[PDB]
Amino acid sequence: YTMSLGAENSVAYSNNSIAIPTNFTISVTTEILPVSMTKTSVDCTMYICG
Amino acid sequence: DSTECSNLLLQYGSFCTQLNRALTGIAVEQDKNTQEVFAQVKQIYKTPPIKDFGGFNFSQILPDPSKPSKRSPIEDLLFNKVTNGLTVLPPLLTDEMIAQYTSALLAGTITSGWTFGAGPALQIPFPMQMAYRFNGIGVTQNVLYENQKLIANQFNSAIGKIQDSLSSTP
Amino acid sequence: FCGKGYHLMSFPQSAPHGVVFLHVTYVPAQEKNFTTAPAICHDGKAHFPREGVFVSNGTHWFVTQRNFYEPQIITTDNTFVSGNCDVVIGIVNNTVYDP
Amino acid sequence: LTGTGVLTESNKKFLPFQQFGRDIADTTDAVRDPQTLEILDITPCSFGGV
Amino acid sequence: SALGKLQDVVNQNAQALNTLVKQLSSNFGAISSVLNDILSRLDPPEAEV
Ligand SMILES: *[C@@H]1O[C@H](CO)[C@@H](O[C@@H]2O[C@H](CO)[C@@H](O)[C@H](O)[C@H]2NC(C)=O)[C@H](O)[C@H]1NC(C)=O
Ligand SMILES: *[C@@H]1O[C@H](CO)[C@@H](O[C@@H]2O[C@H](CO)[C@@H](O)[C@H](O)[C@H]2NC(C)=O)[C@H](O)[C@H]1NC(C)=O
Ligand SMILES: *[C@@H]1O[C@H](CO)[C@@H](O[C@@H]2O[C@H](CO)[C@@H](O)[C@H](O)[C@H]2NC(C)=O)[C@H](O)[C@H]1NC(C)=O
Ligand SMILES: *[C@@H]1O[C@H](CO)[C@@H](O[C@@H]2O[C@H](CO)[C@@H](O)[C@H](O)[C@H]2NC(C)=O)[C@H](O)[C@H]1NC(C)=O
Ligand SMILES: *[C@@H]1O[C@H](CO)[C@@H](O[C@@H]2O[C@H](CO)[C@@H](O)[C@H](O)[C@H]2NC(C)=O)[C@H](O)[C@H]1NC(C)=O
Ligand SMILES: *[C@@H]1O[C@H](CO)[C@@H](O)[C@H](O)[C@H]1NC(C)=O
Ligand SMILES: *[C@@H]1O[C@H](CO)[C@@H](O)[C@H](O)[C@H]1NC(C)=O
Repeated sequence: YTMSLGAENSVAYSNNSIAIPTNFTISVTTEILPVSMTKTSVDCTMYICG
Repeated sequence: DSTECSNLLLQYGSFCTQLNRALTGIAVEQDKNTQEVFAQVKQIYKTPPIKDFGGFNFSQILPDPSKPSKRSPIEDLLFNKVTNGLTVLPPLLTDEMIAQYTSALLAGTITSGWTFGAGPALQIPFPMQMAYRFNGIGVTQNVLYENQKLIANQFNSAIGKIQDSLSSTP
Repeated sequence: FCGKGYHLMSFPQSAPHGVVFLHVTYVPAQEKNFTTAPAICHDGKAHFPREGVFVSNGTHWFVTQRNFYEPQIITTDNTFVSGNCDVVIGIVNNTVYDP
Repeated sequence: LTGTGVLTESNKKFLPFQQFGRDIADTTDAVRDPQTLEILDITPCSFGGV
Repeated sequence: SALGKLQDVVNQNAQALNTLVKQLSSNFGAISSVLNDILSRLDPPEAEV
């Protein structure tokens, strides 16, 4: 299929109307970031020649 | 298509697999880059059909309905100004969908301020949004309201100068 | 930068060769339409909110903070005066209470 | 077949036909000794970085 | 698949090590990939090659 980009939302814009929140949600989200790798060392002489 | 060459190439092992895997990683990284840049909203916003924004003109940055590519005049000018086992994989997002993402971002930031980037899109008049931005840089709302015609004229003139400068600089 | 929504605070958690951030953010919810104006015209003077925004539920005008609906009476304590009513486009007529 | 290592007892159930064993690198890791038909494991001698 | 970003780094490093170990099994045009076989089969003028 041809993928959809999003649900379609039409913002009710007019020149004298505003939307004010009357409530709130405390939302906790995760963000995973890599920091380091495995520290690998290779003996070049032993790898090539043993 | 030389079979003797491939029989000799099998002596070197999995070099070809490493080159293909590195190129595959680059190829999926490009789509990930486009996804991180443009797909920052999961709601496709549209501007209202009446472009009454208190004198502010966004026609050079909003999509042109007369064009089949649904691009803005600035985006149309930008797309006009850019000109053996090898294959070119197409990008996952087409230029029409990237333009649709930018149109949704423009509609969100015009009709709803910065509210759509932090939650639900809360509508606000554009001369009020501008006043909020004025208060963000430490200038009182009255300054924006009293001089709203001059600020709208300056904004429209600067947007036109942007289009002229892009069209006049190679 | 620190999660989706208005960022409040964050918590770090260790992970194998990585870090996990628990971003605690504030998301607005249950929004309601209101009729808004840039300024209030009273006694030939234009009144603008000091920190909030003028809203109307249909008959009465209030001032509320922008990220949460908390209507308060439009007074001189929460508004400031700049100019007359002839300049601001969309100014409406409402009384401004004096404590 | 030449190499260096420590020859130790093993618990690898070789099938009768099977004589030696190979690791991912294709270096011999176990061998069946002639004359006595026993199965000797080949473990590389201790090494590391100074 | 929540922790895929760290597991991707772990898999890439392990796969690079596995490829580097696997490359010892290739002879690269020589008669054998084992050095002891070449040193036990050939005189040093051709074992050098
Ligand atoms: C604020 O008012 C507008 C218009 O009165 C509402 O927008 C309408 O919402 C309904 C229900 O989703 C749709 O069927 C209409 O097409 C919308 N009209 C327009 C012009 O967008 C909006 O939902 C109201 N907002 C709130 C929070 O009640
Ligand atoms: C604001 O939202 C919270 C939930 O996010 C509402 O709290 C709920 O209220 C209903 C009915 O009173 C209860 O059945 C739920 O158990 C409540 N949930 C929680 C988590 O407490 C709250 O009522 C809303 N307030 C307003 C003014 O709309
Ligand atoms: C917004 O800007 C556009 C372009 O800057 C205006 O469109 C021009 O309108 C005049 C007169 O109507 C024409 O002579 C030009 O040819 C138009 N230019 C283009 C590129 O279409 C438009 O009038 C402005 N105002 C509104 C409300 O859209
Ligand atoms: C807008 O809000 C005001 C204040 O909350 C409302 O005025 C009150 O309405 C209740 C219900 O009829 C009365 O009991 C109070 O005496 C009113 N107070 C005042 C000071 O008049 C008003 O009704 C609201 N309007 C709408 C359309 O919701
Ligand atoms: C808001 O109030 C002002 C002043 O009370 C009104 O302006 C007056 O309007 C009448 C009739 O339109 C004129 O005869 C007066 O000369 C005006 N006075 C001034 C000082 O301008 C204005 O009409 C009111 N607006 C609304 C929407 O009620
Ligand atoms: C808003 O638009 C209406 C017409 O739809 C107009 O009567 C009114 O004056 C406008 N207000 C502002 C502040 O532009
Ligand atoms: C000699 O080797 C054979 C295997 O080829 C074995 O059966 C036999 O027992 C061995 N004899 C001696 C004396 O080691």
